[PDB]
Amino acid sequence: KAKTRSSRAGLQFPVGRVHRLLRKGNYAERVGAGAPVYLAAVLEYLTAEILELAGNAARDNKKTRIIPRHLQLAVRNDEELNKLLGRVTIAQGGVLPNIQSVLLPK
Amino acid sequence: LRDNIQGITKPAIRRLARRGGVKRISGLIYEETRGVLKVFLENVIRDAVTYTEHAKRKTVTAMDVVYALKRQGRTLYGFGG
Amino acid sequence: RDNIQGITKPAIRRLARRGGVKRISGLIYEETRGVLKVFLENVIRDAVTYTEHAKRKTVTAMDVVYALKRQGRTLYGFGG
Amino acid sequence: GGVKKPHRYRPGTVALREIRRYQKSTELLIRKLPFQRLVREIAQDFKTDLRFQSSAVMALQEASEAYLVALFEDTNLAAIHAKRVTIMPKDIQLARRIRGER
Amino acid sequence: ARTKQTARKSTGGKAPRKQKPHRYRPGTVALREIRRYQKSTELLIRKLPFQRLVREIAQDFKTDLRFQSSAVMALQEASEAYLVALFEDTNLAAIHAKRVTIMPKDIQLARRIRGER
Amino acid sequence: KTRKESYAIYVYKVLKQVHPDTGISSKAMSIMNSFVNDVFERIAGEASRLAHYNKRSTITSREIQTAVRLLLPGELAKHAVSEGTKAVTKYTSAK
Amino acid sequence: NEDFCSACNQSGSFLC
Ligand SMILES: [Zn+2]
Repeated sequence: KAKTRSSRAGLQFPVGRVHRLLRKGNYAERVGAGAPVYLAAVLEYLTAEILELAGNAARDNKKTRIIPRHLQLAVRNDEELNKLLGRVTIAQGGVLPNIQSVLLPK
Repeated sequence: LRDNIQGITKPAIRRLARRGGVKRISGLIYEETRGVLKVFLENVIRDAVTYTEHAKRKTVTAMDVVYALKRQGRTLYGFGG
Repeated sequence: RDNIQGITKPAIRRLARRGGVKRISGLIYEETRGVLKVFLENVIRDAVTYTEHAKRKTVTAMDVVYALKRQGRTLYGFGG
Repeated sequence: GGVKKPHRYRPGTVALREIRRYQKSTELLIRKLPFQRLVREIAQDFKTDLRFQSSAVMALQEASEAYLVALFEDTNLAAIHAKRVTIMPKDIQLARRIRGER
Repeated sequence: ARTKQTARKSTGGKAPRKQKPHRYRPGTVALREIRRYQKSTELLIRKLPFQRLVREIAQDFKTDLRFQSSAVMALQEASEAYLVALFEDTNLAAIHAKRVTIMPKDIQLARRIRGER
Repeated sequence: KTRKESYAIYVYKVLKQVHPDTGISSKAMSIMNSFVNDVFERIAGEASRLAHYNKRSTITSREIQTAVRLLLPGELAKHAVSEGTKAVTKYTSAK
Repeated sequence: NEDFCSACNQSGSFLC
């Protein structure tokens, strides 16, 4: 009976693949055991906050499935992602529904 | 094919700018926004054809496209990492 | 704190003068000091984070240009 | 006596209405075939007779739209900067200048 | 009846207690000194105030942080470089709106379009 | 060979952990896969850099932290450090 | 309301 490293770490992201990536990535001469565990831990978090904000967007747009418009609303409404990923354009996102105040009718 | 830059009807440039939230459009914009494109696509396509021929490939790959966008600071998502 | 007003109004004019600016509003100075501090805490947050990585308790010009490197800008003659 | 007048939305009403409609659309604007050709003529002097994958064009167009729309909000800001609602060629020249590519 | 206290002193007398000359036109000298601060190479923020700035502003991130002498000089230079680029961008966004004088709103737009607001 | 390698089922399971009622389309899922790949490369690269600056030779969990705190903006950071530290704590507790 | 008296131009407790 062989258990996975993710269940040892209590994560759903896999330590094995990301260790195989960190190694083939040649980031350093030796990679330790805890570095892929910590790496998978942070990636699942940032995959989660983004997915939970996308789920809030889907609820507000009253949809039962995530569409990249929900992803765009998730990344653009959060200002912290807006300088994490304001460098980033995503597929089929559109823009925020913003109108400058001087363009409004009097 | 030649001078297909006109293929983007002003109707389109405006739809984009409309997407941008502007109200009025000047008349001599259309040559210039299109210009922001001829120069932008030429350097993008230069980086893309550089990766194309360097990777022994004779087909320009969408991979090579998002790869070149990753380099120049105008990266794109949804087409592989 | 006390040194944020230490970046004086003629000095801001000297930066503007080095910057080719002829006329300067009176409200430039304090919010320009604010733009300076937001830039400073960003750069020194990166530089100090590099510093306690090294098991160190002083920051170095090397760590500064290193933070600048992360932020994107590079400085010469200060190490690196 | 009473002569008719047509029902015409006023200058700006139709504008802002299609603004709200287009800022909810994610669909690409520049049409596909017109754009695809935009590329095949640019990729001539670099090298002749290229082939392109069935994704590269889509990636390069939607990418161009993203670049152009992002240029267009700060173009709008530059037009509002001079207390105007009309954008001008100087606005995007300044935009590209301050991004650092003019 | 609204009242307020300003003396801020419960008792008075706290001190006595046991506990023909040439004038260049408005604008004339400025271009002479644009050139002076441009041909010059010194650092335009006084080192002692800026040193004290970096000390007072770095203390909140990490306690007892020492700076190499060259480290603050790299900061001094980087900040002046940052501000002269931002002020060229300022002068450009100011000359845009049919103006010579700048106003903060120039530089909030200059920062907004560069993508840090 | 034929095998192409991506974070499909993993992001699906963490989605079910967050929302066990919500779907996904394939191209949004490619958005997620390219996004986690990109943030992985940023965090791993910075780490590699930190190490080479400190004359070290190995990517300790420490570097990934100095990194996560160096790259991700603050709000995401402290929470990422918290979850990564409790994750590696769980890893060493379960050996 | 000001921080000085309008009659004697001195600080103190004021009726506003
Ligand atoms: Zn009185």
